[PDB]
Amino acid sequence: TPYCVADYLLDRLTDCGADHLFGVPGDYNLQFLDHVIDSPDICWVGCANELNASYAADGYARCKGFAALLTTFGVGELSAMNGIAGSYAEHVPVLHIVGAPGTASQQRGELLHHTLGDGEFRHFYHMSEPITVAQAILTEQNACYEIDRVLTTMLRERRPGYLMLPADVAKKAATPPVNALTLRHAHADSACLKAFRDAAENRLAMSKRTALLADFLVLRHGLKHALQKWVKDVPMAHATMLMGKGIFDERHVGFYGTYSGSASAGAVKEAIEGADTVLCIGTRFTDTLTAGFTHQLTPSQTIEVQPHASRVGDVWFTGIPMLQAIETLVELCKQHVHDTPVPPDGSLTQDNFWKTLQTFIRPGDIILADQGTSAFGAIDLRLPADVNFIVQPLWGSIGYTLAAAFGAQTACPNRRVIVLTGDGAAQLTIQELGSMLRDKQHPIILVLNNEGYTVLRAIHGPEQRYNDIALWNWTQIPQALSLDPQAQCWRVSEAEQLADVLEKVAHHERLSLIEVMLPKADIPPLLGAITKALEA
Amino acid sequence: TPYCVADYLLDRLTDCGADHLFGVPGDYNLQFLDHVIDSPDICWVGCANELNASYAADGYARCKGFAALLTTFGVGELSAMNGIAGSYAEHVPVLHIVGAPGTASQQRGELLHHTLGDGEFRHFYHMSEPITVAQAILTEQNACYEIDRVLTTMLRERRPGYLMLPADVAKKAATPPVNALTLRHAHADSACLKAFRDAAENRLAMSKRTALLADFLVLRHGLKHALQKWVKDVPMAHATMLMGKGIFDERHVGFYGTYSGSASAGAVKEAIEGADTVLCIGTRFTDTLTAGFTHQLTPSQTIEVQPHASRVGDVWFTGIPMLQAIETLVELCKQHVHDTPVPPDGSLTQDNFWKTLQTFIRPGDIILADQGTSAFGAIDLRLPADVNFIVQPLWGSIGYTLAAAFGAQTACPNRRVIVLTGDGAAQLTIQELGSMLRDKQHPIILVLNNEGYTVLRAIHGPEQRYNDIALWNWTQIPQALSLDPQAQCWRVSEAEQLADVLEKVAHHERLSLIEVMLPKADIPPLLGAITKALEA
Ligand SMILES: Cc1ncc(C[n+]2csc(CCOP(=O)(O)OP(=O)(O)O)c2C)c(N)n1
Ligand SMILES: Cc1ncc(C[n+]2csc(CCOP(=O)(O)OP(=O)(O)O)c2C)c(N)n1
Ligand SMILES: O=C(O)C(=O)Cc1c[nH]c2ccccc12
Ligand SMILES: O=C(O)C(=O)Cc1c[nH]c2ccccc12
Ligand SMILES: [Mg+2]
Ligand SMILES: [Mg+2]
Repeated sequence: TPYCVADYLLDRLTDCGADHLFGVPGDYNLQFLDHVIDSPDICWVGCANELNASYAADGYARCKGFAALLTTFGVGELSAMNGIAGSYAEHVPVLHIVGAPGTASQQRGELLHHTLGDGEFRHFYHMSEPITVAQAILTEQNACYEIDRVLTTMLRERRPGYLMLPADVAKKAATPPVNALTLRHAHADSACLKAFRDAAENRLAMSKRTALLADFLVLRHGLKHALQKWVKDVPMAHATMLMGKGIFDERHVGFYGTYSGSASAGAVKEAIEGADTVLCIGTRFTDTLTAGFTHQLTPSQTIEVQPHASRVGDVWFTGIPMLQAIETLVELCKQHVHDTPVPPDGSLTQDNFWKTLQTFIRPGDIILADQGTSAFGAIDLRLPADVNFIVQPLWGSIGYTLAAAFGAQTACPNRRVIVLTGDGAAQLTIQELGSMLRDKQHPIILVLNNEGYTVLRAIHGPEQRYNDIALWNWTQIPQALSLDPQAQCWRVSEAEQLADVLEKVAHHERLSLIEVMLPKADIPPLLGAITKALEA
Repeated sequence: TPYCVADYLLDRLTDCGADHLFGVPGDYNLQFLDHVIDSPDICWVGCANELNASYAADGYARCKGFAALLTTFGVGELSAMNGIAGSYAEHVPVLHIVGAPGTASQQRGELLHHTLGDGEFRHFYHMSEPITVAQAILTEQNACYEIDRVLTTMLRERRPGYLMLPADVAKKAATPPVNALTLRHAHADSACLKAFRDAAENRLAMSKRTALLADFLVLRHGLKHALQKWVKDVPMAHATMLMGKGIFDERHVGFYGTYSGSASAGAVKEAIEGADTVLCIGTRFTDTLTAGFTHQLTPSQTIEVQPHASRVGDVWFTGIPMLQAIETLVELCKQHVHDTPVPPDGSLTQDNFWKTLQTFIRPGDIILADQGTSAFGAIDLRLPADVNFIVQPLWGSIGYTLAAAFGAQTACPNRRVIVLTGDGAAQLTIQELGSMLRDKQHPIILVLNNEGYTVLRAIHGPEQRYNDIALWNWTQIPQALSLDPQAQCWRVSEAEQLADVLEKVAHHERLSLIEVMLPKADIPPLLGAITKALEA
């Protein structure tokens, strides 16, 4: 077992922050998996299918800052395509390792299984190009620096990368590196940074009331602490949108609720849109986040900070790291921001469900909500400190959270994980619940059983049968997907019953599945505003 | 409800032979679905996820000759990518309809859900190019002739196509066509056909013993009856490989078993490889079908017929439709081939399981077997007449069989469907069993419970943990995935119990799930040869 390319990749992978590798084995990657098994630093996590594995890697990376997925050539990697695309869309650094047939077999154009039967072995590599920031076909002549290049780009951009690893290349001799892979964040040219500072210094100097709006890019680039410390040292009205929920302790002074354009609470609209200067840090104004692009923020009103560039008014300042821009604005806020913000039921409904959940969440919780009434209602939760709130409203692939929850719980075995998934969404990835049980995880899984696609019903055709789903027996799924599930399941239709059940499962001694019975047409306030925006 | 592009596409869909549309709804395709519901010729079949829907469409198309899949932009289509790729690899005409945001939204580059957040709306269209024979983005200016062009190419090549249908385009006015879309077989240039005929006649005229080897391209191009009548009117030794199993009644004189290269039975090797002239009709010598490319057939020994070209010896004759080449060979064979063939246990093992299943299969069965010991053991079944045998050994995506069975049963509600899936494979697509139960299907599902991936164990690392799977409670899955399942499940560990249970379920009164307990290391004969070939 001499040190080889397979070991080098695992060594670099652990340097980047991944301690687990998710995926599904295949004959093209079994020999690589031996090194995964033998490594003391990386733990193999076999998944029930590749799509769920890619979702789990995404959720893992939202907890540890990095993740890796292993699939087999062809059938495996294409199954994971939707997961990698979601990671690219929402800036999640997931490494996709594809175990591939040996280079000799590829060069001969053999009619191998998991190919299109044409002797071409690069179709799927090229198909992955639009959803990765970097990719490589590893060869005996390039392996170690292509591994380092792809991973470094992933770290810089916080987006997926792709490595094709032929079985023969994986065994090629390598040398253990003396230096661990690190990025060492870059610095702007001092004249460019000064130009941004001077324009920002001027703009803040004439600001009467300043507000701060931060979102998911600060989460991806490890700037959560900086934004939290920013608002302590300089108290001002601040919010996030749905994607960036969890950046701020929502109990803190100056927070009035999540910003969702015209669907925001009145206090939030006045806090953010009513300020004459709004600092937008890592924001992307998507249709869902803005309730149909109904946000009212003008270029003159805003200073915007993006990963490699920042904007003051109509002028863009490129080549400025987002951390350096933030550090620059903090200084300036200290110098120019003065203000002090001066701040149960019977039958289950959306309204009393989220109110009941509000009393249940605690600091340290990991909360995942799927597209549907789950995410659109969870936006109204007031998150306490140290909450990781995982939602995917830009890509918006239902089924993500259940599988992502398995990844997040794997990343954080000592934290309480709350899974809010609709009944429709959970069907898409249900087999990963078996993975949860096999690994003895204890998440609190709340299935919003409104018997179908309620969000689709509210958009169009409420009585149309294509908005119906097969009706599952949710509380019996754990006993079907495990020979001995240590799980406790309830079906609840009353709020007091839900509150009592939430008390029982508070300390997550066992996996809990709560089937929440909700009306077919019952709607959270944000989605009602969203549906109203879609008319004309 | 004026006739529009949505109605035109559905009308063309029925012309091609599809009575159902599989998929998963999304906001970008809800208005199109209204026309599917309202259509008297197309039945909407909602699936549990897009990957399964694409597998079901594939299995449907293998029964009706054509199928259609509907997904939503981005999250839907990328989930189905592995299914469409398998359809391309194995030449299955599945039409992928992608409901997309309106053209106005696309041209402004809006930050819409199900995008990468860059305003680009053609990423996924291009990513689908390598796995389709034709694709189009439908516009107001091209819709109806682009629909007809894509479908015609799909019919010509028997391979998937792709249509992007913006919601606004779907509502554009159209006119019902007077004439149904038809292919109208092409004809070879008569001099080109004559040249092939002269070369084939010379070769066959000095053939002492002639044999016929046919495979899956005969199935896809609707030539199963022609091949059957061929060997009836002209008795000779004949076989198929694994992909094309089901072309011939295997009880008939001249059939000695499936051909698998050096893994073939001794009589099969002598019947096919022992002939001085072998007619290879629609054959692709993949690694699995030939047990590691160990087939012994020389160019001078063979005459080969492919969809658009045929070969005699070392000379290729291009531009000849495969139907015309076969008709030429049939005439020549009637003249020049001077031939006449003239011909329970205790504990469950692979050996007695397949012998027990042999006594159970009947004419008219649809049999599906997944990659693993299932497909590799089913190759030894002696199929009676009128059996549709569905296997995917070129693409080889596990999980395909369970979902494709749902599609095949949908296509043929009056036929008995037998599903042979491993425990590993069924985990990948288990939620489609819920679709089976919702639609009151009565397949016979045999789950080969060997507690892990034994095919991978045979290949490499028998005791390695990556070859293990989560252990499910298979007989309890139907009652978890349906509120009132019409099903009966059994668990069997002895050959007599299996035969007894197969006795009970004979007439598919209800959905049957038989959990077959088999040893971890037990291997069917074909897979033993394959692993031996791997040692190279
Ligand atoms: C992979 C994928 N397929 C399809 C969709 C389209 N879609 C978005 S929301 C939704 C329905 C949500 O259903 P459910 O999870 O039951 O939520 P709720 O009823 O609370 O709205 C669908 C089908 C999607 N987002 N992702
Ligand atoms: C989508 C996909 N992922 C992974 C593989 C790799 N693969 C091929 S066969 C196999 C194991 C088959 O397991 P099972 O279905 O239990 O069959 P067995 O050999 O145990 O009967 C695997 C993982 C594949 N073919 N397709
Ligand atoms: O992991 C993979 O590559 C597989 O799908 C396993 C497999 C399915 N069919 C085969 C034929 C020969 C070798 C491996 C496989
Ligand atoms: O079916 C679809 O298109 C969906 O993905 C549902 C959905 C999730 N988030 C949304 C935001 C606006 C409109 C639809 C959706
Ligand atoms: Mg629902
Ligand atoms: Mg198995």
